[PDB]
Amino acid sequence: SIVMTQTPKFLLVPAGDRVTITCKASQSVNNDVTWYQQKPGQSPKLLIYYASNRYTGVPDRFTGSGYGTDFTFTISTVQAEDLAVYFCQQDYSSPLTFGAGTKLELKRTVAAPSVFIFPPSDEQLKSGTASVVCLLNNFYPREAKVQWKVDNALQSGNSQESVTEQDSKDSTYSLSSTLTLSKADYEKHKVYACEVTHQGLSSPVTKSFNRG
Amino acid sequence: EVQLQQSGPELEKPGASVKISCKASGYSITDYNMNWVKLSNGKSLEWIGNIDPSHGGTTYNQKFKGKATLTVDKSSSTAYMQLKSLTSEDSAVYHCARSTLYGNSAMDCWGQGTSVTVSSASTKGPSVFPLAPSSGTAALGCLVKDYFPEPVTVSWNSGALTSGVHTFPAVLQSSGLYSLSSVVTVPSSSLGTQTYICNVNHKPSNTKVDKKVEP
Repeated sequence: SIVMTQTPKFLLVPAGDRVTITCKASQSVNNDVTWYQQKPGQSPKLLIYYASNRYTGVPDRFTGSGYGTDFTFTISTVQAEDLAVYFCQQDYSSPLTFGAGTKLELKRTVAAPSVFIFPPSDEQLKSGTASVVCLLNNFYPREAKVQWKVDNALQSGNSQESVTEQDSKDSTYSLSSTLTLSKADYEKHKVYACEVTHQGLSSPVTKSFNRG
Repeated sequence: EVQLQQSGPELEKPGASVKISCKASGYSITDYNMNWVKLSNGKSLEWIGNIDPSHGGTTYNQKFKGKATLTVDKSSSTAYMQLKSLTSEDSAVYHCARSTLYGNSAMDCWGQGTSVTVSSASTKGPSVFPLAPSSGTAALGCLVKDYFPEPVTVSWNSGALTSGVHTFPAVLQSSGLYSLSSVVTVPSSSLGTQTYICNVNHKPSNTKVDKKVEP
């Protein structure tokens, strides 16, 4: 099949910057190139067709160009809402094939997380397990270190975390970490703490509670 | 007013089959081609094939011949894709999307996607626990624990609350079960005067839970 080679794989720019993405077809595909945008949690949307035509309703900051093998897609001034994977498609001949995508990331100013801790609910405690949740909200950049401590003892192997995609309005991330203990173990300790290290903080922030 | 409405998520055992539907409204399905595409976690989008809904002709990507069968029920304006002989390689999100009948295949309207998980593990519905706000912005949430397969949906206040919501990617526990949290930040002043309820749906287990999150 025809291979579409899309570069770069990732772009990181502040709002207002221009970007150009490239797709190179492995053979001539004339003008049979389409560009789509896929925002987090949404299906792809059509932006450009026949290489250079904007689809109805698409903002004029989006353009495309090319004929033959070398195709580009340009955002003249990137906006926060443009956080998305952009991908090209050829339909010169079957099968339709797609580039591997370019993830457009928004650079914004450093923002320290707001840190919140949640004890297990009494509802969960009835069931025999205890989940403690630490939330790091609306921070930038994405890198962050979360350490769980129970009665000042560092925990390992009993927590999991995940991070949202960048927010489409403020360009921040959030992170949720869950410490999972048996109810019996939870009820043998007092102080539950999550300690957060992040480039927006001058020293680590610890949020804690005393069981009971 | 054009919409493509796909059937819900499905858990299937290896070796089984699944038939995904894609109902067209706001236009006549026979006026446009219908395409199907696959997206596996951490892979590139792949085109499965197309169908002319008016007269039924099909083109398949050779990679999917013997795996996918495309049909249309004109009377109900519904396109179908049957996936046969399922393996873990078929776990993915599948979309239908329309394009012109006689021209280019720029896909201008897409269905919402259908998640298919192929696994021998049994379905399990989640438990939903409050993340209660406590000691001018407050955070609260719901913990959606121990379900299989993905996905779940979470809304707040029946969709009336969207600002400040963060629903996190699920994590897979050693038990083979997923867990996720959904949080929202709100004005502290609202905790005694605004109700906060998370609405959780895990369609594969027919689980629907509304949980009030009390300060």
